[PDB]
Amino acid sequence: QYAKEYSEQEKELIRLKREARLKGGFYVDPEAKLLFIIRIRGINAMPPQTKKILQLLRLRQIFNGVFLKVNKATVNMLHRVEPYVTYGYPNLKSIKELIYKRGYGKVDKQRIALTDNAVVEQVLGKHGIICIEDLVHEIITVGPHFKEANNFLWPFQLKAPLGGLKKKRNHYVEGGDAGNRENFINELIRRMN
Amino acid sequence: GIDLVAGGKSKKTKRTAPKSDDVYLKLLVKLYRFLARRTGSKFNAVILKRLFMSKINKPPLSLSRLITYATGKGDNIVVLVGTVTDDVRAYEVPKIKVCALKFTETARARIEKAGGECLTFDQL
Amino acid sequence: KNDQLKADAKARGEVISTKRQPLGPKPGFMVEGATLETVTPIPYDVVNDLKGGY
Amino acid sequence: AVPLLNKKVVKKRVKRFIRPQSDRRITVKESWRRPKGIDSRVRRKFKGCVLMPNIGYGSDKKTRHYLPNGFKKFVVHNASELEILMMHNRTYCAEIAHNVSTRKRKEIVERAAQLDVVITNKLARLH
Amino acid sequence: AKKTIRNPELIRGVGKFSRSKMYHKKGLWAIKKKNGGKLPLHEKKPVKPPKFYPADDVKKPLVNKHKPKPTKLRASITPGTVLIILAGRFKGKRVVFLKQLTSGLLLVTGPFKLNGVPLRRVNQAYVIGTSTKVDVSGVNVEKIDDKYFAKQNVLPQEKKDEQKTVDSALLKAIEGIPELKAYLSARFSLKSGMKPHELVF
Amino acid sequence: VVRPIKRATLKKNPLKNLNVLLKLNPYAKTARRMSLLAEAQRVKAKKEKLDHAITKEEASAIKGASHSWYKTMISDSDYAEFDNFTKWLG
RNA sequence: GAUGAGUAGGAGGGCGCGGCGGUCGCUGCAAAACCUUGGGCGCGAGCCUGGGCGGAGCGGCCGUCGGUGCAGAUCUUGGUG
RNA sequence: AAUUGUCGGGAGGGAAGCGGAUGGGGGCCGGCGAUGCGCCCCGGUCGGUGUGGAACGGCGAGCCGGUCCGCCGAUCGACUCGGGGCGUGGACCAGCGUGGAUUGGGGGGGCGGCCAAAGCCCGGGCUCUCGAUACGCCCGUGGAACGCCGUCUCCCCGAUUGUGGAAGGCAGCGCGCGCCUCCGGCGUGCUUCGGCAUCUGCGCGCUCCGGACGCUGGCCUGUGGGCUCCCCAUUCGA
Ligand SMILES: [K+]
Ligand SMILES: [K+]
Ligand SMILES: [K+]
Ligand SMILES: [K+]
Ligand SMILES: [K+]
Ligand SMILES: [K+]
Ligand SMILES: [K+]
Ligand SMILES: [K+]
Ligand SMILES: [Mg+2]
Ligand SMILES: [Mg+2]
Ligand SMILES: [Mg+2]
Ligand SMILES: [Mg+2]
Ligand SMILES: [Mg+2]
Ligand SMILES: [Mg+2]
Ligand SMILES: [Mg+2]
Ligand SMILES: [Mg+2]
Ligand SMILES: [Mg+2]
Ligand SMILES: [Mg+2]
Ligand SMILES: [Mg+2]
Ligand SMILES: [Mg+2]
Ligand SMILES: [Mg+2]
Ligand SMILES: [Mg+2]
Ligand SMILES: [Mg+2]
Ligand SMILES: [Mg+2]
Ligand SMILES: [Mg+2]
Ligand SMILES: [Mg+2]
Ligand SMILES: [Mg+2]
Ligand SMILES: [Mg+2]
Ligand SMILES: [Mg+2]
Ligand SMILES: [Mg+2]
Ligand SMILES: [Mg+2]
Ligand SMILES: [Mg+2]
Repeated sequence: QYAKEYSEQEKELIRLKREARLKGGFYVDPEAKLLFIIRIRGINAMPPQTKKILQLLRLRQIFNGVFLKVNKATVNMLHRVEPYVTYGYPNLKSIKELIYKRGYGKVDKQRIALTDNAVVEQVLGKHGIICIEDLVHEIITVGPHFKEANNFLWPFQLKAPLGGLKKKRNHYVEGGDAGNRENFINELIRRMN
Repeated sequence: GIDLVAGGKSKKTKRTAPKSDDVYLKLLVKLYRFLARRTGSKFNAVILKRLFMSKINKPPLSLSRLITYATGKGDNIVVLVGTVTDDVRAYEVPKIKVCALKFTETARARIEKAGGECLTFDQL
Repeated sequence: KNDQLKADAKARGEVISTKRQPLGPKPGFMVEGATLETVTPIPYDVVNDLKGGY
Repeated sequence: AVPLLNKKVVKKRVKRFIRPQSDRRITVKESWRRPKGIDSRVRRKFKGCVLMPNIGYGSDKKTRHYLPNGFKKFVVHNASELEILMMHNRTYCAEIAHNVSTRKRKEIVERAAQLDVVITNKLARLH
Repeated sequence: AKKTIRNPELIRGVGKFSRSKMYHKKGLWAIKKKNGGKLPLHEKKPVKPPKFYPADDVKKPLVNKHKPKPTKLRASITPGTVLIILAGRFKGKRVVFLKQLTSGLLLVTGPFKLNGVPLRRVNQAYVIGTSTKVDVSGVNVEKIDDKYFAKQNVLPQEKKDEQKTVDSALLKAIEGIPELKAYLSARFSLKSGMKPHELVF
Repeated sequence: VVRPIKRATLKKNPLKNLNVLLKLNPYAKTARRMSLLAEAQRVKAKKEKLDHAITKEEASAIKGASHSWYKTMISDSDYAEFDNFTKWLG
């Protein structure tokens, strides 16, 4: 069922954009509901405000990554640690690879590899999530139980990017690596996962 | 590097065992280590922890105060991780079943005279 | 308001949440086409580098 | 006797930890001492300096204290103490104490052969 | 019974047909009818005193489910292919590949008459397969196997005759191709400016 | 009253190990089979040179709308508000 | 399952020296000390052992005790460049 | 011990020493590295169910036992006992094979998005030139191939590595349990008509499946192997 839904949404967006084109208008795509945030600076010389915010985002180590729901409360927090992070909109492929390859569940405050669906059910079973595919669906669609499903995931321990970074000290708009890179976060996720 | 405090380790200290070398106390600790693990009873867990505690953390209980707290609870067994002392200010001692680490000589005599029983934690 | 909403939901056996939420992402929608005004950078003029000009 | 140990012994470091500047000064012995000086470059761990011993060098617990022959050493002072290793002859090897007479070493060596107990220094002071 | 596999594999471990399709092909529907509308249920398939007791309990290794597979044959190597030996006493000599033995080694012949290399086993990792092919249809080596090269010095006359019988059928094929006899009689070598990674074989 | 008497699994990459993936997502096998079969049909179809989903009138409207949209994309400003730079801007 | 910087400073677990109460031993078929390009163990304090010298004492373990651990003090005494 | 002589080894272009890594030359080490095991018969040696005694025991009067001695029956077994035959093989090092984990690199295929790419080619209409023989504009559900981005998927090569030693578990399949002409075909339900975890249970097996197994060679008192020891050299550090 989830696989069918993903394909339908992709084709649904294409149809709407074409429909607006035919009528001569514009179709504003829905704003991204999910973000993936990666820490690109180290833990040296941390101002107190940035240090606290990164802890609340569970980014305590460089190149650690986490998902984050989009709302004015979270976006404003993220705006205050802009030079220390890079983020964007993860596609379905990125979410699958992260959870399947580097997904670990927090069970009784312990980091447990998602080797079997029993691990997922042990914590998220009461919320209806019994398999890794259910966990993927909850994250991608930002379902009602996103908070529990996302918190259940231990922050992803990504590797140094294959191919390196351009300039961590400048914003992505200036040609650097910090800040919002929108759909280009996926390109970085491939090289870091 | 990892942004944690003391490498994420606990900085709290609690007693995981009695500081005493009393061989009998260690046998009681072994007995209640087994009971807490194999039963999951909250009572057993509390008893095990209090056996580790120091002297000042196991204050004595006077017989008079024991009688007041046992009023209307004759069927129940009184349990004290500590010493039970005698109180001359108490006149009437009802029959009561009391388990304690230690009973003073006068306290034991008064309880036994009144038809009560003094128990140890192995009998409990 | 929270009490009545829960009371109304209780009678119908539908568990809900009365919590507020911060502004979330907007949904997709279509905007009707209209005349487009072109914006371009303005050529520089030194005389205009002062309130009211020189 | 066939040693019971099967995991290979991995020594994280075979060189000893020599006290700093023991080469320079005769009175400064080689036995390790932690340098406490404020400016000590050894204490501050500047590269190209003497290394200090730390817990990271700890050997594998399964192969710790095992001799190259694959056994653990137990020092024996007479025949009676040798018999304690009868049921551990695949794990522990005996070593006769340095101060045992040659006459009493013959008894220990002969007894160890009957019990199949390995003796590390069985040729000591018999010539 | 069934003569061919019901479910061919698109890739290793994935069949061409789904479970629903296989149910029709397996005939479980037909079996259900013949057994009163129920799939038949079967049943599960139904010392000397020790002379010495060890003091330490014996430890047995855990089960490993991986089973070795037969050694693969390089695509460049086909029967009748000319191979170049890269190591050993016969390094550089060009031999004729006959077949691959059960052990995974390659059975090669000089032939002995041309270059003095007899029927020998050569590891595939120490040879290079060239593009030259010599017909070996008339060569019969069904009698040769791994045991033929097993130890138990004078070479018995029996093996010398066996070499000639196999060699004789191969000489005629070699003589057919011009300059092939001399090619097999000369060792391969690298000269100045010869780059192995650029050479075509 | 006692309750009845009571090792880490080497994590494997499901993106590479098929059996590991099927253990977590049994539907992955169906997706794999369909993709392989779908590709096989397309490869076969191209070799055989095997030969529309929109009405002819609809296709004409689509082309016109896209062409009109492209004209607006490349449209330029008249640069009339820059009266002092009319000659320079041409 | 997570995690590992550290002066001043605190604490824990250990190493070593000399007695005492016990216990288990060694020694003229060679104790202590000392010497060694012998060998080995411990992250380390240290420990075990081969050979030599020496010629009469010594050690392990439990507890307990102390005038109990040096590279420095223009340190003390002696000796020597 | 400082310090000194001598003999022997070695080094030295304005310090030496020291950390790390190898190498050369020394010195040292046989628990530095095995030679057994299983099954046969030849001989030798030493003991063997059922009833009698001796000294005891476990469980709690009574049941339930072993040890030692002797006597019958039974007729085998044991043997760091000696020979013969057959099978099997230890320590270390190296190569290869088949795979797991991690990882880098290379090659190909399918699909989707765009001005429902642009362009190019073909057909049609318009425009009619200075870098002179144009500049370009519009059309066609025309045609053959790209481009960028996204995604699905197949195959190949190398590198490092095997921690664990209780489980044939989990997961996905195959062959039987019904017939056919056997790359496939034959029955319900659903279907986008391609298909579908709708029927898909049991038994026995297989596999990318709860962490490496297999084969071969070399060598085993040697000019061999190993080394944390000694001297020295060299690159880096200091
Ligand atoms: K003593
Ligand atoms: K010594
Ligand atoms: K003492
Ligand atoms: K000298
Ligand atoms: K592609
Ligand atoms: K490998
Ligand atoms: K050897
Ligand atoms: K050097
Ligand atoms: Mg900085
Ligand atoms: Mg990390
Ligand atoms: Mg690179
Ligand atoms: Mg850079
Ligand atoms: Mg800065
Ligand atoms: Mg760390
Ligand atoms: Mg700290
Ligand atoms: Mg060491
Ligand atoms: Mg300082
Ligand atoms: Mg000595
Ligand atoms: Mg620290
Ligand atoms: Mg002492
Ligand atoms: Mg010396
Ligand atoms: Mg001592
Ligand atoms: Mg004193
Ligand atoms: Mg003092
Ligand atoms: Mg001094
Ligand atoms: Mg000092
Ligand atoms: Mg002085
Ligand atoms: Mg002086
Ligand atoms: Mg002088
Ligand atoms: Mg001297
Ligand atoms: Mg395309
Ligand atoms: Mg292992």
